[PDB]
Amino acid sequence: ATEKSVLTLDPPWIRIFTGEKVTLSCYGNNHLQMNSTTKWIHNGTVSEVNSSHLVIVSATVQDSGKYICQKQGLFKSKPVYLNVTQDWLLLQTSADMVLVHGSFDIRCHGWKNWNVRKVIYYRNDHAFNYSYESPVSIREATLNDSGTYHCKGYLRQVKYESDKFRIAVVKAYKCKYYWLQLIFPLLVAILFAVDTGLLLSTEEQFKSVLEIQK
Amino acid sequence: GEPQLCYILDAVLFLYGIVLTLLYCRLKIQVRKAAIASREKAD
Amino acid sequence: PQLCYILDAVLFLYGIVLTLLYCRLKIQVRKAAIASR
Amino acid sequence: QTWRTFLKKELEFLGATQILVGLICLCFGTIVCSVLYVSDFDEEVLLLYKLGYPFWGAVLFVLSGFLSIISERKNTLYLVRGSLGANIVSSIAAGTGIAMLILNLTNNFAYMNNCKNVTEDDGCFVASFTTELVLMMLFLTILAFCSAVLFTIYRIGQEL
Ligand SMILES: *[C@@H]1O[C@H](CO)[C@@H](O[C@@H]2O[C@H](CO)[C@@H](O[C@@H]3O[C@H](CO)[C@@H](O)[C@H](O)[C@@H]3O)[C@H](O)[C@H]2NC(C)=O)[C@H](O)[C@H]1NC(C)=O
Ligand SMILES: *[C@@H]1O[C@H](CO)[C@@H](O[C@@H]2O[C@H](CO)[C@@H](O[C@@H]3O[C@H](CO)[C@@H](O)[C@H](O)[C@@H]3O)[C@H](O)[C@H]2NC(C)=O)[C@H](O)[C@H]1NC(C)=O
Ligand SMILES: *[C@@H]1O[C@H](CO)[C@@H](O)[C@H](O)[C@H]1NC(C)=O
Ligand SMILES: *[C@@H]1O[C@H](CO)[C@@H](O)[C@H](O)[C@H]1NC(C)=O
Ligand SMILES: *[C@@H]1O[C@H](CO)[C@@H](O)[C@H](O)[C@H]1NC(C)=O
Repeated sequence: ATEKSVLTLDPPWIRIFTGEKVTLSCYGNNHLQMNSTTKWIHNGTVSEVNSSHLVIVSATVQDSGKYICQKQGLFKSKPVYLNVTQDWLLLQTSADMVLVHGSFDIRCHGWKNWNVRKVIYYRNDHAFNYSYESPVSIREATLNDSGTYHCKGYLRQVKYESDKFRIAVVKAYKCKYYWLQLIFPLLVAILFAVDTGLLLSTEEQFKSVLEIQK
Repeated sequence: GEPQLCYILDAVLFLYGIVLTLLYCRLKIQVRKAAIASREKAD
Repeated sequence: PQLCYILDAVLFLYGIVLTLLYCRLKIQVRKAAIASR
Repeated sequence: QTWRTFLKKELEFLGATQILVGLICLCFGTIVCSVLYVSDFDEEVLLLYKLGYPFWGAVLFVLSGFLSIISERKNTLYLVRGSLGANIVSSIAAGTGIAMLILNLTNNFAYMNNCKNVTEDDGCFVASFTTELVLMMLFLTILAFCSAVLFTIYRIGQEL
């Protein structure tokens, strides 16, 4: 039976700087039989790449978008949203949406991999951890971890503040087509309105024929 | 846990609505046939 | 969740009302047909 | 005279049922094509919404039901054969739709088996929505096939 595919990033940071090298690996148990090519979709466009690992030596602004990988005989993998900016300081995150009791890694990175020291991480404009150089990966994330995050650090000896990024830590209610869950209620409501109109017409005709067939 | 209950609820609601719509269509057809037959026979 | 629950409740009330009305109308039309025969 | 006497109202009732089923199928097809026809989702999960089956089947059902309803009023004493042929071809259409429906159902069952956390992403959720649509369309197609076979056997009996 066909299996699901998964896409991994090297480095796993979904936010990278311009010109950085990122490798996208799509191994979703493709070894069911023989080796096979891969299908890559970027903004609904089938790129001419059919390799397991896609390498972007010089990431650009246009490289950002929606990335979906699919192996032959397997379903499409989960989409990955790549975000590339050109700021002095960036707050790289492993993922944008984290489930309950999940784990996600956050790291503050400087331009051209410059030395960054005395980094303070603020959540909802409130500092929660002061890290010298180590990442601030959080384990067992709860609903209280949802909010906006941004890291403020020192590039060489100059103070800089990274752009604010919103990370939503919620339950399994990922949502998107929950209004399509109202499609069945809307359809049955429309059907009941049609039935009510039919009943009105039926009772009017019944009264008319009662005055007729009396 | 939570979504399957509303899934089954919507499924049974649609089934009951379809059954009721078929019943009402049958009733409308029967009453129209009776009315037209009575009108043709009396007039 | 709660939205589809309250929608189900109001739609069940509507369906019960419609079923009662249909039963009354069917009884009336059956009595009329029996009297016609 | 069993069905020979029972058909007088059953023909109209099953024609109305066919019209209703066609209308619901057309509504489902339009909604899915307008909303759930993005390139991000895979093609195997949307097996029904790939060959134009919903629109074609809805059109055939609507045409057959309309012809049956018009013929039930004894219009020109000619539409009986046309309605019989339309429902005869609608029987094969409903059989093909049932085959497509069961294929989509088993594909969605495989996809849900691949899913582990029960709608942990957009793909599993849209697969669940697609299989709900598959079950609903299977029920509607069973009803429509019963209507078509009853109408066809009744018209065959009449034309003999
Ligand atoms: C497919 O969609 C993606 C978005 O997921 C597009 O990337 C977005 O557009 C450009 C990259 O070409 C980035 O620059 C920004 O463009 C906007 C206009 O959309 C402009 O107002 C800004 O000033 C800036 O120049 C944009 O940041 C990027 N989006 C993200 C979130 O990074 C991509 O271009 C699309 N594909 C094609 C072929 O256009
Ligand atoms: C991808 O990266 C871009 C950065 O290039 C993100 O855009 C940033 O979004 C935040 C919102 O959380 C913006 O902050 C807000 O900016 C407005 C501007 O008027 C300000 O009034 C607010 O008080 C707040 O500071 C930030 O400016 C914006 N950055 C840029 C360069 O436009 C984007 O959110 C990331 N994600 C996606 C999915 O695009
Ligand atoms: C992609 O396909 C082309 C043509 O089939 C082939 O020449 C190329 O080697 C493939 N790419 C990889 C990475 O194998
Ligand atoms: C801050 O980050 C460190 C990582 O060095 C981690 O051990 C700690 O639990 C985090 N939180 C606090 C309140 O220190
Ligand atoms: C989450 O945050 C809110 C407001 O910041 C607070 O009232 C609540 O107690 C927090 N949750 C827990 C479990 O402490």
